[PDB]
Amino acid sequence: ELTVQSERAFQKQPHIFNNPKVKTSKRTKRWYKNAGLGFKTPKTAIEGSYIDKKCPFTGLVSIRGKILTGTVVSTKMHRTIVIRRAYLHYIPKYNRYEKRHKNVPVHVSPAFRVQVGDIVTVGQCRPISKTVRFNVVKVSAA
Amino acid sequence: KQGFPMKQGVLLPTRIKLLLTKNVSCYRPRRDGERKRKSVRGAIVGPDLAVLALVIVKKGEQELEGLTDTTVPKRLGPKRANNIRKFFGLSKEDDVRDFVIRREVTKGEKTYTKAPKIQRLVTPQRLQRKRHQRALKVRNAQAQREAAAEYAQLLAKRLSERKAEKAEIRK
Amino acid sequence: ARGPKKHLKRLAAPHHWLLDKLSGCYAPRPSAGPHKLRESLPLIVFLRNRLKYALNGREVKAILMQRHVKVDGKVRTDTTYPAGFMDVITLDATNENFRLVYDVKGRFAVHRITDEEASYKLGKVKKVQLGKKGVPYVVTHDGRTIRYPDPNIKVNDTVKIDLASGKITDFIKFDAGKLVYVTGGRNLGRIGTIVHKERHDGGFDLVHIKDSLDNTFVTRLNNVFVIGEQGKPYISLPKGKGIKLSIAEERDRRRAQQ
Amino acid sequence: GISRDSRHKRSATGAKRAQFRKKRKFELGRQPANTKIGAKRIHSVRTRGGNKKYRALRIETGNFSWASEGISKKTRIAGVVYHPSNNELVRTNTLTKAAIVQIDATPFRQWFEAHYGQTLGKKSKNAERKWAARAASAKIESSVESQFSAGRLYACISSRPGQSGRCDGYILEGEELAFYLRRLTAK
RNA sequence: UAUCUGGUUGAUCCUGCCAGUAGUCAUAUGCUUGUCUCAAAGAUUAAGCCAUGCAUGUCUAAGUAUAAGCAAUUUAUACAGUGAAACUGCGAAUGGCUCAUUAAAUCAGUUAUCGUUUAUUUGAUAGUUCCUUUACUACAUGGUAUAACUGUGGUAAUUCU
RNA sequence: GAUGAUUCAUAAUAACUUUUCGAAUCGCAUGGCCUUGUGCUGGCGAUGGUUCAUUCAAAUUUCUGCCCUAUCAACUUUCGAUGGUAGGAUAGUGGCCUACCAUGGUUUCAACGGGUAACGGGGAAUAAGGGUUCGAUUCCGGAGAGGGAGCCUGAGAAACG
RNA sequence: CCCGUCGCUAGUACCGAUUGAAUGGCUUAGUGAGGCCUCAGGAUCUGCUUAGAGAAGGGGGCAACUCCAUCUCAGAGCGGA
Ligand SMILES: [Mg+2]
Ligand SMILES: [Mg+2]
Ligand SMILES: [Mg+2]
Ligand SMILES: [Mg+2]
Ligand SMILES: [Mg+2]
Ligand SMILES: [Mg+2]
Ligand SMILES: [Mg+2]
Ligand SMILES: [Mg+2]
Ligand SMILES: [Mg+2]
Ligand SMILES: [Mg+2]
Ligand SMILES: [Mg+2]
Ligand SMILES: [Mg+2]
Ligand SMILES: [Mg+2]
Ligand SMILES: [Mg+2]
Ligand SMILES: [Mg+2]
Ligand SMILES: [Mg+2]
Repeated sequence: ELTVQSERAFQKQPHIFNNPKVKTSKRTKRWYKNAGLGFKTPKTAIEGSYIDKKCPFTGLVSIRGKILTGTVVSTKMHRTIVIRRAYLHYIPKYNRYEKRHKNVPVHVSPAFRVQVGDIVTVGQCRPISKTVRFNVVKVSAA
Repeated sequence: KQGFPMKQGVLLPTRIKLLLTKNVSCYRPRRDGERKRKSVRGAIVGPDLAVLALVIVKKGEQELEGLTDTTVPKRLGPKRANNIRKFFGLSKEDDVRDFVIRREVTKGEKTYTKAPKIQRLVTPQRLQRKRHQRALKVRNAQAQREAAAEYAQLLAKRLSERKAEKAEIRK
Repeated sequence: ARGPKKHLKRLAAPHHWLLDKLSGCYAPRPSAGPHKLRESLPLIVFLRNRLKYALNGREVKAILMQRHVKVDGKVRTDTTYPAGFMDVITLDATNENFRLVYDVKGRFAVHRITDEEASYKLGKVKKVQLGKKGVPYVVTHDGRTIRYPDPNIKVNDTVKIDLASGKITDFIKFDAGKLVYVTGGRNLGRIGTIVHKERHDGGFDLVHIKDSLDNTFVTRLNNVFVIGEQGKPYISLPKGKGIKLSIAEERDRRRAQQ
Repeated sequence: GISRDSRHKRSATGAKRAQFRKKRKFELGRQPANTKIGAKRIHSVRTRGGNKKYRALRIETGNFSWASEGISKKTRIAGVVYHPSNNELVRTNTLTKAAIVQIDATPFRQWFEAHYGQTLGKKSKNAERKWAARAASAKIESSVESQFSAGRLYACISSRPGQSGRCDGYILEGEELAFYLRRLTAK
C-alpha cells in the first residue's frame, strides 16, 4: 500500500490493455468481477490499485465448493492468514462430546484488512499453494 | 564363430553388446516398442569369422561352376497396375489386364493358370465411389445451408413479435 | 488400476436388473453408450431375463445377429448395448414395441406400446450452448445433439424427438403444474405434478411434487423428468401409473385378486 | 524420473512421509528446453493422450505484436536484456516467457511508412487519400520512436517456447516500458 | 435368550482373586464315523525358493493372398470358393493372486474441476488445399519398398538370425 | 446465449506454423436418363477422419472420522520447511522444481518420535440395555510381482506371463 | 505361630570386564551402472543439378560437326534419412 510495483516483474492484470493513444478520465482499465453466492465485491477491490492474481474479485480464481467460517489466529504471512475452526466431536460410548479444532491456511486479498481476532468467512477455490485451498470472501467481525 | 552376425558401422573387430530396436538388423522385435540388448560382431574383417558373405559386382573371365552357369527366375511378377506398365514398358491406355503373367499349375491332369489380382486398377466401382463421396459433400453443404436460413428467418419472426410487444409497452 | 475395467461381477451389478446371486460370477457389463451404466438396461438382460425370449446369452446373440431387435430405430446388434430410459425397442418379428419406463417399485417395466407411439421419444435437455460457427445445440439426457433448436428451450425441459429424423416435434417447459417422472433416487418411478422448485444457488435445487392421491414428496432436480401437463401425459404410462401404494394397501390389493 | 508429486515432501506439520507408492507416470516431469537464439531447431515431445508438444531449442525469429497499432510482424530477435527470474538467463541468452528482448524493428518501420507516410526517428493519389484520412494517429510516443531511430525495439515474450515451439511477444509500451527502462538503466 | 456355583475359617459375614459354566464363518489335535443337501480350504511361520505343463490371443460379404495349399468349375484371361504363413489393425493396462509396505497415508461417507487428459461407444459435424494457384502434372487414380516365399549359410545352445 | 460466479461458450481483426486435418480405402446391389460414349448419374453398408457433446474412465481435490505409547515435549527450516513474485516442467492446478525475497508453519484439544504379531471399508462373533473382541479371506478401494531404480510402446503402464 | 544370615537342588530374569563375529534403518566422504533429455558425430542408403570421355539406330553430309543412349569415371552442388 506504499508501492504496487515492488517485484522484479511488471505487475499487471493479464489481457487488460490500456491504450496509450487515448486520453480519458477513469485512469486505468481495471477488471473486477462479482464472486457470486451473494458476496458483495468490496469497493477497495473496485477502486484500488493492487494486482493480486489470486484475488476472488480482481484476480483469476473462482469460488466453488465449501463456504466455511473461522477466527483469525495468525497474520504473519504475506497475503495469507491462518484461521481456526472449532467444533465438538461426539463420542457414542460415553454419550458426550469433546472440543476439537482445525487450522486452515486461507488467502486474503488486499481489499480486506484482517487482524487477529476477526471472524471471517472463506470460499473454496482451486489449490493456491501447497496448503492453501480457501480464499477470504467476507470479513464481518473485529 | 559363436554365430554372431556382423553389423555395418560398428568399426571394430571384436564383439560388443548394443541395445537394438526395430527397423535395425540382427534383431526381430516380438512386441511393440520392445528393445533388446544383443551381442553383435563389428564390420572389420578378422580371422575370427566362420563365414564371409560376398556379392559379385562384376564378372571375371572364367565361368564359376555354381554361380554364373545356373539361374533362378524371380518368384513373382508385378501386381500393381503401373508396376506392370513399368515392367513391360507400356503406355497409359494399353489395357494392362491382358499383360498379367499366368502361372500354369497341374494338381492332376487338370491345368489352370492362376494370374494375380491387379491392384490400384481403375474400375467402374472406384469411379462410383468417388462420385458418391463428391456428391455426399455437396448434399451436406446444401442441407446445412437451408437449416441455417430457416433458423435465421425464425429468429427474425421472434424478434419482430418481441418488438411488437415492446411497442405495446411504453404507452 | 492401469486402465479401464472391462468386467462386472455379480453383486456389483445394479440391483434393478434383478439378476439372481447364484448362476455365475459375472454380470453383463454395459458397454459405453448413450446411457450411464447404472441407469441402463443391456439388451441381454432385457431379452433374456425380462422377456424370456432366450435362455442363454448365446441365444441372445443369435437373436441379435439376424437384425431382429432395433433400439430407437437403429439395429444395434450388440449384446450389452445400454438401453436406457425412454428408449423404444422394436421386435419386428411379433411386431412388438416396448418403451423402457420404470414401474413404481423402481425397476424397468415391460411396457408394450403401439406402432404410432414407437415413432417418437422424449428427451430431457441437459445443456444448451453454441457450437462452432455460432450454431446452437441441445443435448438430451441420452446424449443426442440436436442442432438449431428453438430459442425458448432452456435446460430441464423435455423435447419430443422424431426417431426417423433427429428433429424436434414440440417441447414442454418447466414450471408449476407439470406432470413429471421421477428417474433417480428413492422416489424412482413415481409420477406427480410439480408444485414449486427451490432456487438453492450453489448446488442441488430441490423440487416438491404431489401425486394423484395428494401425497407430497421432494426430489433433487437431477432426478426429475417432465412428461406433460396435468391430465394428459406425452407418453403412455405403465400399469399402476406411478402411485406408490404402501405395503399395507399392497397386501390388501393382493388379497383382493388371489 | 523427475516426479511432479507432493508425497515426497514434508507435511505442513513438518513430518517425514513414508514411501506409499512408486513413482507413477501420470505425475512425471521433464527436463527444461533452455531455448537459445539462432538456427531454428524444434523437437517434438509425445505427451499424455497423444497430444504433441513442441520443444523449441534455439529459435531464431518470432511473431511480435504492436498492441496500440493493432498489427503483428515476423521479426528477428537480437538478444535478451532482462529476465525477472534469473540473471543467468540474461547472460546465457535463454528465451522463456516474460523475457525482455531486442527485436529488429524494420518490418514495423516499413509498415509505419506504408500505412501513415511519415518516417520514424531522426506518390499515388490513393495513398495520399489514405494517409490524409488516418491523420492525427501518426504520433505514437517518444520512447518507442527513439528506439525506431536506434533500430532495436524492446519486446516482452508472451509465448512459452518450450511448450508451443514459438517465441511470440509484444512491443513494450507505456508504463511497463518505463518500469523495464528503469530496471535496464539501473546501475 | 436381565441366572450363577466350588475354594481363605473352629464356625461367620465381607473384600478379592482363582476355578468351573455357555458360545466362536477361531484355529489345531485326539478318538469315532451310515445317509441327503451345502460348502471353506498354504492367511498366520517363510511378500521363503521353484523341476514340469498350461494360463492371450484374434477373420468378417466387407485391409493385403500367384501357398509352387485344398477343392469344385463352368460367373469372370486380372482377381473372385475355402484357407496356412506373413504384413496391417486391435487386444495383451481387463481378469486372477497376495496383503509385504503403509497410522491423516490408504479408506469411508460427502464435495470440486470456473484446474485437466480420455482409445472406444452414441449423437452431431469439414463445397475453401489446382500453394507463385493458363498444366509447373496423375485425379477415369501417383512412388517406394519390404514380410511371408525361393535359395545360400553361421552358432554347443535361445521364440538367435 | 448461459452461470451463484468467469478474461465462459461463441464471434471478429492482425499475423504466425517448424505448416494438423479436410477419404489415391473395401463389400453387396446393380438401377435412372440420354445428342449412345463403356457417356453422365445413383442405393444399402464397412473402415477411416477434424472438432464438439456423450459414455466408459482417470488424475488431482473439500469436510469429518483411525489402534497402543509422554520410560516420546517440542518438531520443521544450509540440501523447501510456511508464504510472495516471475519462470520452467506437467494433461492440467500447486514449492512440483528453479531464481530472488520474507520468516514463517505444527503442538498438551497430544504435534514430532516410537510400536503394531496394522492393507482400509462393507462386515463377523458375542452381547437385556450399554458394550468388548476380530475383519489375511467370495463385494468396493489401495498396493505389489525377489529387492531397488529407470524406461519403450500405447488412449491408458513407471506394466514385470 | 516353620524363616533373618549361612547351606542343598531346580527354574527365571538382571549387571556383565569382556577391545568376538553376525544383521538392519539411517548417516560422513569418495566413486558411480543404466536408460532418458541434450552437444556433437557421420558406417551407410537414397533422391534430384552438370554431361567432358568410351560398342549399334533417325533430320543435312545419304563422307570428323547437332537431341535420346543402354552404364560408369567423376568433379562445378543441394539435400534428406
Ligand atoms: Mg461388455
Ligand atoms: Mg487368612
Ligand atoms: Mg479349616
Ligand atoms: Mg473364567
Ligand atoms: Mg486387476
Ligand atoms: Mg460417431
Ligand atoms: Mg506458477
Ligand atoms: Mg510460488
Ligand atoms: Mg503388515
Ligand atoms: Mg499377515
Ligand atoms: Mg480385491
Ligand atoms: Mg501395478
Ligand atoms: Mg517369490
Ligand atoms: Mg517393474
Ligand atoms: Mg508370473
Ligand atoms: Mg528354629
